[PDB]
Amino acid sequence: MLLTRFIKMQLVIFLTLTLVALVVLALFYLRLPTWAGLGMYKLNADLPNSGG
Amino acid sequence: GQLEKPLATVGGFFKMSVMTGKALFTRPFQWKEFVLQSWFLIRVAFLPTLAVSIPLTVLIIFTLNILLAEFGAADVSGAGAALGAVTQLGPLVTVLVVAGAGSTAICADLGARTVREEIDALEVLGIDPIERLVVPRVVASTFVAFMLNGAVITIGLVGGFFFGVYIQNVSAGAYVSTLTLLTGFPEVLISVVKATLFGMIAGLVGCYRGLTVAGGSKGVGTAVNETLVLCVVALFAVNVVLTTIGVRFGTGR
Amino acid sequence: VLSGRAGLSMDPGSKVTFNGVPIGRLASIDVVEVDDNPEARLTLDVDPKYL
Amino acid sequence: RFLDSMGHVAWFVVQAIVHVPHAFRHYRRESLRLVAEIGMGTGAMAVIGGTVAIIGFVTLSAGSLIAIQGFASLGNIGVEAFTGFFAALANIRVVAPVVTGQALAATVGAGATAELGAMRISEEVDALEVMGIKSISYLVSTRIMAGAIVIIPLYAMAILLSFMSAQLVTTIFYSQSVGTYEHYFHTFLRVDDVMWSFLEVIIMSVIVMLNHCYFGYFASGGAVGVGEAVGRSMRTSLIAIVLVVLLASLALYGTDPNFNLTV
Repeated sequence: MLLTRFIKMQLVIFLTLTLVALVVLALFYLRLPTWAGLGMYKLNADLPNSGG
Repeated sequence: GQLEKPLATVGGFFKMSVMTGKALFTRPFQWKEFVLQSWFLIRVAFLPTLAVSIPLTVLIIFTLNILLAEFGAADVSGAGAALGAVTQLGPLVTVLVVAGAGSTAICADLGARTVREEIDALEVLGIDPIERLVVPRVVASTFVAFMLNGAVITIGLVGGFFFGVYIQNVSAGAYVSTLTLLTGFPEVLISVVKATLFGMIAGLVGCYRGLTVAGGSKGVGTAVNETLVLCVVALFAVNVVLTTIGVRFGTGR
Repeated sequence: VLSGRAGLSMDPGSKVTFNGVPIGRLASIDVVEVDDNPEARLTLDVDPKYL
Repeated sequence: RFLDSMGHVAWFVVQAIVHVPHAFRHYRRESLRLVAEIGMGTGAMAVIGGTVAIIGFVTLSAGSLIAIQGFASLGNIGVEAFTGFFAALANIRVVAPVVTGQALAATVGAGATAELGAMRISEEVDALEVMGIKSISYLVSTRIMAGAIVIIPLYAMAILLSFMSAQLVTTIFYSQSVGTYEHYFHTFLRVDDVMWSFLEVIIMSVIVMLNHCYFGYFASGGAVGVGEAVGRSMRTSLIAIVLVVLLASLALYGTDPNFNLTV
């Protein structure tokens, strides 16, 4: 049923656009690895006062 | 050849607009049709205009107030409250509630006239549709857009004042005394120009798409959808251009 | 919190801090007559984790 | 009357929601076709890119407006290095969700209203009901599933293009250094705001699709009534989008503004 291969072409080009947009937004604009903590280690500090 | 296809419709629209201007400046004006179309657009795009303008200006004022309160400068909020509302919120709400309501209504009405052969009935009687129909509709679109832009700016400023004072506990005197800090005659003038151009372009696009409807069983709906999309795109582009021109003059500089 | 004067640029929503970190916010400010002298009274809403 | 109309629309939305699993199981090829049609447009608007191109143009325009006016005002005051900080909070909080919602409303919702009105007038809904098919499940639930699948890529592209337009206008036309813009952008932008904005856009898209499917499904009056249905649906969609964004922003940041500059 269906599978006219033009709807398929629209679907695949839309999926390519989806993946490109999602990866670019996640990496170069939102910095998801930085927000989650990928490639980073935790370090603590004790202060007499916050200093803002 | 690929560009030549939309260029034909572009040329049809431009020639129709030129003929509309010629009929406006040469042939006698249709006061009755202008009044009828003005009242029609007012009744079709007034309540949605307020219902979109009030929550949007409340949202903008809330965001500005919280960001400035964290910034520390919560007394200059009214400045921003004016600066957006006069130059962007007014004309953009005008764009939305004119293209969505009035332009689509004009396109649907003229498409209904076309599919019922009323345009051909006028044309075989020797009458010219461009003078009897398009000119009053474009003038009414411009007039209603002007008035609606004024009302949107006023309602937005008042609602922002009330929300900020009675909800976010900002000082009222700081709101009313900082409104003119960044907004003056250039801002209201460019807002008026934006509203007039938006209304004129929306009326022209609606009339042109209504006159060239394809009939069938989905032709009128397709024409209305294309009218709406074209109006949104064109009005956003014109808003960008006019915003650049307006900030070139500036109250602050 | 009672004080001689509230201080300028002190309005409801001002941060209350402990050791420099916010722990709450200022709710309201009022003028209270203590021994025939007006003083400022501040009401603070504080998260009970830090109490 | 008024209560009766509210009950009719409530019944329509309930029936459309409860048939989503039925549509998902029974109709997969139809859902894929509708996903392709919504993503890449239909008719004469599909040749230019469809919904993607319209969304991109409108979001680029909105980002350009933000950057333009923002940089002008801050340069007049003097504190113009905050533009990257000002643009991001302008896009995420207010501008990008509402603008993407209106463009999505226009394109996808008007197309859905026109399609369902044409089906209603052409007696295709009657043909489906005669052949023992739940018309609401086949049409409206499939539209809702396609919209839910397609909204996240669309809003991701919208956010990406708005950010790109603001940055390009600020750092090319206004010749601001890219380092300062990127610092003030990535320092004062929280991914939590973007996640909540995505949730707002998903809810708004579901509501918009429901409203437009309601207006197109119960169309009447031949080909003439379809355009009037499109106009009414557009007005309702504008109101609903603005209301949804306002309520979500009021709920999220009512107590914690989620932004720190001073001590």
